[PDB]
Amino acid sequence: HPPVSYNDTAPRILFWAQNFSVAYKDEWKDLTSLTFGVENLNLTGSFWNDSFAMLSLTYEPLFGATVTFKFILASRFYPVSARYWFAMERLEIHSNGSVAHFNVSQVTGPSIYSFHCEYVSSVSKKGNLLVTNVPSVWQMTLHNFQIQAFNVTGEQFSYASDCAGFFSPGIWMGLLTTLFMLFIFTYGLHMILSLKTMDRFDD
Amino acid sequence: NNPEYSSFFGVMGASSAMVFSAMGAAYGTAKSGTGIAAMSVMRPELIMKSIIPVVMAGIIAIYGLVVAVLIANSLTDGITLYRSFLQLGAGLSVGLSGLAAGFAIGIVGDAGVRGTAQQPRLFVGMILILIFAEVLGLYGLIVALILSTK
Amino acid sequence: NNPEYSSFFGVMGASSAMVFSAMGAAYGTAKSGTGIAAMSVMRPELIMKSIIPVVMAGIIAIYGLVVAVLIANSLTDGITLYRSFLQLGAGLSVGLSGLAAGFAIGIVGDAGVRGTAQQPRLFVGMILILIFAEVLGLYGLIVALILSTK
Amino acid sequence: NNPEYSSFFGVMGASSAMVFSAMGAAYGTAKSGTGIAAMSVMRPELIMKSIIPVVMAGIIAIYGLVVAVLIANSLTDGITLYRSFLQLGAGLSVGLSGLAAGFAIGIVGDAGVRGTAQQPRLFVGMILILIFAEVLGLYGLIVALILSTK
Amino acid sequence: NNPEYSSFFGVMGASSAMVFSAMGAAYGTAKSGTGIAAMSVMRPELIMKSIIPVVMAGIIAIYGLVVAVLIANSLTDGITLYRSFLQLGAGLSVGLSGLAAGFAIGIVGDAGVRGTAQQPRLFVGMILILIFAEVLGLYGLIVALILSTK
Amino acid sequence: NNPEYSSFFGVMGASSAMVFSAMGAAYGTAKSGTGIAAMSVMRPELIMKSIIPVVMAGIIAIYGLVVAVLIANSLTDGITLYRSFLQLGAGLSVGLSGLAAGFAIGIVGDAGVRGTAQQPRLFVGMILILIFAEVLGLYGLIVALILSTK
Amino acid sequence: NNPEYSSFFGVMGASSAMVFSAMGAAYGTAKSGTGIAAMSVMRPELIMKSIIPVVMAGIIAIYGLVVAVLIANSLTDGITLYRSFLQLGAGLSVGLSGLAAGFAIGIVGDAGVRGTAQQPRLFVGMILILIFAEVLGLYGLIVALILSTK
Amino acid sequence: NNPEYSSFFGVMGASSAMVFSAMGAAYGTAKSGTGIAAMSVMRPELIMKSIIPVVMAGIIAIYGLVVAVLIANSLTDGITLYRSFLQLGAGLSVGLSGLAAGFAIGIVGDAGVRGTAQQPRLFVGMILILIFAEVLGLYGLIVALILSTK
Amino acid sequence: NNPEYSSFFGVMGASSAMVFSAMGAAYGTAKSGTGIAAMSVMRPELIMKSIIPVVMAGIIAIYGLVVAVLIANSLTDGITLYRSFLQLGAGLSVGLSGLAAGFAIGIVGDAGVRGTAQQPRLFVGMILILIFAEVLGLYGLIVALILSTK
Amino acid sequence: NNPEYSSFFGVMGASSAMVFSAMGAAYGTAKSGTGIAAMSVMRPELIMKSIIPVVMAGIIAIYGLVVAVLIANSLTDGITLYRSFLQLGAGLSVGLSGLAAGFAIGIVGDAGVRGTAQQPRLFVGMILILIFAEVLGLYGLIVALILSTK
Amino acid sequence: PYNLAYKYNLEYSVVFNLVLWIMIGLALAVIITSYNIWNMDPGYDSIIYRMT
Amino acid sequence: TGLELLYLGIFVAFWACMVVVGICYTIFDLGFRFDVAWFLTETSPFMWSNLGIGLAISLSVVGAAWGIYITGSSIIGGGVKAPRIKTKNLVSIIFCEAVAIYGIIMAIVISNMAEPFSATEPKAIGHRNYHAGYSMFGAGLTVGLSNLFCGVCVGIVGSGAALADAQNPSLFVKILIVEIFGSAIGLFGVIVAILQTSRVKMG
Ligand SMILES: *[C@@H]1O[C@H](CO)[C@@H](O[C@@H]2O[C@H](CO)[C@@H](O[C@@H]3O[C@H](CO)[C@@H](O)[C@H](O)[C@H]3NC(C)=O)[C@H](O)[C@H]2NC(C)=O)[C@H](O)[C@H]1NC(C)=O
Ligand SMILES: *[C@@H]1O[C@H](CO)[C@@H](O[C@@H]2O[C@H](CO)[C@@H](O)[C@H](O)[C@H]2NC(C)=O)[C@H](O)[C@H]1NC(C)=O
Ligand SMILES: *[C@@H]1O[C@H](CO)[C@@H](O[C@@H]2O[C@H](CO)[C@@H](O)[C@H](O)[C@H]2NC(C)=O)[C@H](O)[C@H]1NC(C)=O
Ligand SMILES: *[C@@H]1O[C@H](CO)[C@@H](O[C@@H]2O[C@H](CO)[C@@H](O)[C@H](O)[C@H]2NC(C)=O)[C@H](O)[C@H]1NC(C)=O
Ligand SMILES: *[C@@H]1O[C@H](CO)[C@@H](O)[C@H](O)[C@H]1NC(C)=O
Ligand SMILES: *[C@@H]1O[C@H](CO)[C@@H](O)[C@H](O)[C@H]1NC(C)=O
Ligand SMILES: *[C@@H]1O[C@H](CO)[C@@H](O)[C@H](O)[C@H]1NC(C)=O
Repeated sequence: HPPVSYNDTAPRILFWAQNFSVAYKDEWKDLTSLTFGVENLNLTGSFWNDSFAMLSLTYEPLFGATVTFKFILASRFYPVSARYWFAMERLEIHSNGSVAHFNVSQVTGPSIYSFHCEYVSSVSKKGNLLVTNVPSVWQMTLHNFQIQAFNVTGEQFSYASDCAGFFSPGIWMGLLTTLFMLFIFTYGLHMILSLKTMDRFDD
Repeated sequence: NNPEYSSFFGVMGASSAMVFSAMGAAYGTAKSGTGIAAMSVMRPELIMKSIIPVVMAGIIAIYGLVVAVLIANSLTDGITLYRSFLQLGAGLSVGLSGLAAGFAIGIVGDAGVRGTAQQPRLFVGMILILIFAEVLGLYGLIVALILSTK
Repeated sequence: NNPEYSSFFGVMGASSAMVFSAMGAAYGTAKSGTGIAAMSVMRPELIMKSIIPVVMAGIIAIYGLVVAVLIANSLTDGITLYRSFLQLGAGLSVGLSGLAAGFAIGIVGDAGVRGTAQQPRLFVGMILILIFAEVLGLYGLIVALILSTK
Repeated sequence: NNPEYSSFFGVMGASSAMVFSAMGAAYGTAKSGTGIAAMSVMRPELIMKSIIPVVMAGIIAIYGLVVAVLIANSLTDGITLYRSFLQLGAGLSVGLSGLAAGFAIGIVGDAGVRGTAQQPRLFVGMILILIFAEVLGLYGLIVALILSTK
Repeated sequence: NNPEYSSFFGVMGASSAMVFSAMGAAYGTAKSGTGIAAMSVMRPELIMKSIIPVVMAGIIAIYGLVVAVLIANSLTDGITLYRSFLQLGAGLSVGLSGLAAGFAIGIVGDAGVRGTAQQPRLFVGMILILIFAEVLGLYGLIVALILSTK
Repeated sequence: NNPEYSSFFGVMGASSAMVFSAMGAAYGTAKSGTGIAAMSVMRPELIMKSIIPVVMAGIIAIYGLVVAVLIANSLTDGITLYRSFLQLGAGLSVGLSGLAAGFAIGIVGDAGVRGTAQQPRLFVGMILILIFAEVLGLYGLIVALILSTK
Repeated sequence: NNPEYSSFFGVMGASSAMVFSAMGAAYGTAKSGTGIAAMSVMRPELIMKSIIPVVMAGIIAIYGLVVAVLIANSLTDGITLYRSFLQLGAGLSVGLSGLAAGFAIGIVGDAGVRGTAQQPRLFVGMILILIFAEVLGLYGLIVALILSTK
Repeated sequence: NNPEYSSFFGVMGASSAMVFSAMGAAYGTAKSGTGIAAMSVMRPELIMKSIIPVVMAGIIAIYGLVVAVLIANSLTDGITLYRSFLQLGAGLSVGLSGLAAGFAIGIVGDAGVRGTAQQPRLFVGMILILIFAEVLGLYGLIVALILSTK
Repeated sequence: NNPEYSSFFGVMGASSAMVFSAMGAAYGTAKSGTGIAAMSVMRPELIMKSIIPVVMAGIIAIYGLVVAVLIANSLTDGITLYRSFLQLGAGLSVGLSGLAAGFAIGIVGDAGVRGTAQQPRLFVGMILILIFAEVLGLYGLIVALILSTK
Repeated sequence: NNPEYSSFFGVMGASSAMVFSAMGAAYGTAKSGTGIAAMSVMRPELIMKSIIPVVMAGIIAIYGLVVAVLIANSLTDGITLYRSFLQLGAGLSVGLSGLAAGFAIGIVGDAGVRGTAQQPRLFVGMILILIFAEVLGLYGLIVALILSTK
Repeated sequence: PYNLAYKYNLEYSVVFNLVLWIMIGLALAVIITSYNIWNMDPGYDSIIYRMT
Repeated sequence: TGLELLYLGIFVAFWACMVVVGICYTIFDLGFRFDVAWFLTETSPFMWSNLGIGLAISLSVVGAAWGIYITGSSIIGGGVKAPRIKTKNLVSIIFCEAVAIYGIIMAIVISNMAEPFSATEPKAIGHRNYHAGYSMFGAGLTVGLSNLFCGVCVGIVGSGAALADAQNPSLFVKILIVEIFGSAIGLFGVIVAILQTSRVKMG
């Protein structure tokens, strides 16, 4: 299962996904079979440049006509760490004299290391890649997404940074609140549990 | 829109309003009972005389109940984080003020019963200090109301 | 539409409302029995005048039972997060309130049993204190039945 | 379909339930044996009938075991979270309730056996007291049944 | 398909299943020994009738050994999370129930052995208490057995 | 192929296979020197009879040496991860079994040496139970064998 | 081709032995000193004959020195994580084994020094048990040697 | 190529060595000082002799200083992980060895000062013991003298 | 070209250089007080003769002051990680060395001040001890200097 | 522009700076008042002459306030990280120094009040000790000041 | 093959925190209860007090 | 030591694990996931703000309760044989409750500036909001702890004064000075809290 890779001399953009599907009017059709090994992909409009990578995949006539996908990504110096940080920001769909857009939310990391994700789509129960309303008619999913763009040294993937993390913001909030309540409870429990009763009665 | 975690915090606040405050009251009552024992054998006529601390513990419980009911009626599915944390703050503050007041009343009630067991004139004095305990609970409750608006 | 882990909080409540409540009873009937052990010798005929704290402990156990059963009866596979948080909060609050009430009833029972042993007229007054501890039990139940529907 | 980590909660529930029941029963038997030995130093004619409390402790252990089998019988390789989780809750509740009831039964038995060494009349009453402990463990049993069907 | 790091839980299950039984046996042996030292300091001719407690304590060891043998026998390389989780749960249950049995046996054996130093009639009664302790340990094995096949 | 990190766990087992074993034996001696210190002075005619506990506590060192050399020689840079967890399990489990045996032998040897000064007939009895104090340790060792080669 | 942190684990061992073994040695000598204070105060003829425990304590320190110098010389830049793990394990094993040996040597030295101060015949016996403790320390060393050349 | 945090470990070693040496020397000097203060009330004529112990403590501090300055003859910008890690290990080892020394010298001087107080003949033998503790610290220095230079 | 959070560590160094050192000074003075008044009750004329440990504690504080001033003066917005780590190390070392020196000085001062009230000839010897505990702090200063110039 | 989380460090620096100094002043005043109240019964006619330590304890609160006022004044919603770290460092340094000064002043005044009750001539000496505590706190202030204006 | 990632599953934080806190709760419960059981008083009252 | 062993064990284990994970992260070159920025930003300021609001009276009431009971036990114990001191020693409890009064007025002051927003990404929440939340949380913590320790101090000194006053009835006029010097810090905390929360402009 080979990945798709741009060939500006030594390869520069590498993208891979274990599964990939797109649907127009709520009609699922698998597209991984037609890519990731099909050398006839129209990988023409794609463009590379130091601190910029426009990846474009134009598809031959299906779903009605030829349809183009466009995944943008760029890195930038950050003074706060003295590093180079990258993100892929916009998904653009091009169709019959028409265009559709999508933000990107969490796909980011150091430019030295590749990025990985398990589910990236615009469908509930996974959660990602949504723009301000305009519901449109476009479903777009990749399973086992992985990418690298800016400092590849060959036909290989570097260390993979994963979007999972040992914690999430809501978890941290709940944990801190529960910790405060627990500290207060154990203080009260200590005070009540030290109570003792008398031994003998008067007279 | 809002996250799904949001409903958590607010509900937890209600639980505090019926845990911590209640626990304080419990301690108070227990301690007072011990005092009555030490006073029952020698000065038997003043058993009912010492009904005053135990009720003054139960009032703390009452306060908790009030706020709990309120935070059981302002809870709705579509709550923003702002409201959730307001309610959590109210619940925490009222529960802890109840707890501290409960500890104070318990100790003061032991000392009061023991003191009156040997000196009738001390009676009024103990009552005075007991008031300064109970009022502390009210202070907690105050901010609860201030946190049902802002 | 809703995550599966939503079940978590809910059934944890269906456990906790039972668990802690039982712990309270385990202090109400135990330490009171230790007191009745001393009572039995000097006046063995006052066992009916000292069977109160154990019945109180059983009552609080029944309270835990009924809240736990009612909350468990509202279980479903597609439960919303909101309902799950509601059930957890109710269960935890009733459980810890029951624990505190059990502690108080146990301590006061152990004191008052031997207090009545030495001094008969304490007996009636002793009942008074127990009732107030029992009130705390009621209050816990109330909150759960305010959190079951709303 | 279902995730790859479902059985964990069910198995840990069964383990927790049985282990907590075992701990409670061990404590209860220990205390009852201590009291039995301390009393029997003087009057052998009663020992044959003083054994009743430790028997009841064993009954609590029995509860745990039976419940365990249920959590072990509804396990398959592909459980959804919901079922195994209800099993976790049932196990935790039964184990903790059994532990508390065993603690109370043991301390009651030791104290009562100590008391009966010199007043033969208490024995009947002692039986009733222990009953009001055993039923608390049995309450846990009922909860298990519910969470063993839904 | 199957995670490569699944054998860890099974290994831990076996290790716990024998280690906690070993701890229980060591405790029981130590307690019975310190009891019988003082017992036999005075009364010499009963140095052999009082060996039942240590033998009964060794049953915890044999339970741990047999569960270790069986849990290791069914181990393999390609363990799905199902069987490994079951294995860990069963080992943990048997180990901790064995620990509880060890505690009970040790305490009861000490008290009873020191008691029987003076009154031979208690001796036969002692065994009855110990029998219940053994029965508790048996339950701790039984649950594990089913979890080693389900 | 397999991650080098797994070799970590293997080495860790080897460490255990010494350290804990040694600790067990050490505590044995750490009590024995006390006993014989306060035994020869009243009774110097049997100094050479209180050294059996020393060897009973020292054979644990031999057990640790055996399992340590086995684990050390089995280690290589091509070990599969499952095997490294296997070895870790064996090492930890024998280490804790040896620690428990050390605790038991230390206490029982203290009791025996203390009791021997007052009653010679006690001697043989202690030796009997001493065998049991060793046997539990050995039980752990056999598990290690079934856990290492397989 | 190799990580850069590979050396870290190694140097941890390079401290570990030379700390922990050394610590044990110090402890032993300390106790020996106070023993002398309790011995020569009355009977001073055993001053020169009671110096053995101090050198017996320092032997573990010289052992630690040997292992430390070996591990220091066995550390280069082109190391692989496997041998680094081996060195860390050997260091920890020697360190903790020496700590245990020092504890045992110190305790027995103090006790037997008092005992021989009082009573001469115990003297020979003392040395025997002390040697056993020292042997335990040596045993740890052997393990590390294997781990340093595997 | 070299990382940006290499110097941190080296600097922390350089600090920790001096800190732990200082703590050890402080303990030793303090204990010996209170010992000789308690001693001097009886025999002023021995005072100038009894100051020998604390002198030894000072020497240990000197060792620490030397190793610290050695680390400050190699620190520079582009240090690889190697040299910094070696500095860390050396500093930590010397520091904790110094702490062990200080503990030993403190206790030994404490006992031996009073020991020579009651009988001056002990004096010379006492310093003999102390010298052993001193060489312990020296050993630590030697280890650092191989690593910091490497 | 440098991160700004590199400055963090440096400022922390300053704090330690005045914080831990300061604590040591405080403790010393306190201990001296509990001697000094305790000595003046019988021999007031000696008061002015027993202030020396307090001035030495003053010098201990002054060391930390000067090193902190130098460290703070070195600070600047554009510091590389090198200088920041150096500052941190110097501050930590001097602060904790001063703490240890102050602790020793405090105990020594109390013991000596109490002692000298009975044997005047102690005086000179006491001062010797004090200097041997002052130089400790001095050594801290030395290493800090070597880190500041570099 | 600066990052978003700049002000957290400065805020917490100011908070700690006031809080720890208030802790120290509270401890000092509480202890001094304890001493005064204890002493007043014997020699009331010297009360005005002995309140000096409380007056000196107030200066710690003054130092805390002045640093807090400066540090809050310098704050702004958009400071750089260098400044905020200077803020945090200064706050920590002054707070810890104030705490140490409070400890010293409290204990010294406690001893000194009784000492002066015993003998008037102690007084002037006590004053000197007080100064050598007060200046310690003062030193901390100036260090923080250089950090705040940097 | 091409140095791919581990295919770590999302919701890792949830399951990890769940396992950790349940395990900590059970371990602390068993530790504290066993500590209570081990420390218990026989009596040192008649059977145990008397000697000779 | 009866049960504090558990607390010491938890404390030591927690800090040892913290050191271990810290060094493990550092030497593994994995410090880019230890993003303090993520923790400080993705946690909504409302949680900090309401934690501060609660604490500001939590600690004040705790200190007041401690003071009242510690003085009350002594006054009533001494009054059993000296009824003349029963009413004279009300001033200690007055000063003890003054800290609660100060705490609640501070809660009223802080409670203002609580305007809800609708931002969801840190760039939208903004520097002013983050500064306001952090500053008012810090002010709440400061006033709470200062009032707590002021309450404990005045309770102790009042206990000493009440115990001493039963003996010689001409001593009460020369021991209130320490009481006032105690109340000073309780006021100092309030004014520092105001100085901190002066410039909050949440919105
Ligand atoms: C996701 O994709 C969006 C569409 O490309 C990006 O652009 C944002 O679109 C919003 C909707 O048009 C803008 O909001 C409105 O802008 C108009 C401009 O004329 C203002 O009058 C309105 O007040 C304003 N309404 C608001 C803010 O509610 C956003 O301003 C615009 N943002 C930018 C930076 O151009 C989104 O930015 C992009 N990312 C995110 C995080 O939303
Ligand atoms: C990518 O995902 C799609 C959709 O789930 C998979 O296609 C499905 O395959 C299953 C199993 O045979 C069928 O029942 C569905 O009807 C298929 N759906 C569609 C839309 O084709 C597809 O197999 C996945 N690709 C791979 C290589 O596994
Ligand atoms: C690859 O895709 C690009 C982008 O759509 C195609 O370019 C278009 O080509 C058609 C046919 O000549 C023109 O009418 C359009 O104007 C072109 N579009 C743009 C944006 O330049 C290109 O032809 C495709 N290549 C193949 C081989 O199909
Ligand atoms: C968008 O352009 C596409 C490509 O031509 C059109 O898609 C199909 O067009 C055919 C022929 O007219 C119709 O029968 C289909 O119903 C269209 N949809 C699909 C899913 O195949 C589509 O009509 C264009 N949309 C416009 C002009 O609004
Ligand atoms: C890209 O170019 C490299 C170098 O010529 C070649 O090995 C590789 O197969 C090419 N990949 C694709 C997908 O065309
Ligand atoms: C290409 O990179 C250069 C150099 O940084 C930059 O100036 C230019 O804007 C980039 N191209 C585009 C289309 O942004
Ligand atoms: C990428 O690799 C190149 C070539 O070694 C190097 O110059 C650069 O610093 C690396 N990092 C980034 C972020 O480009």
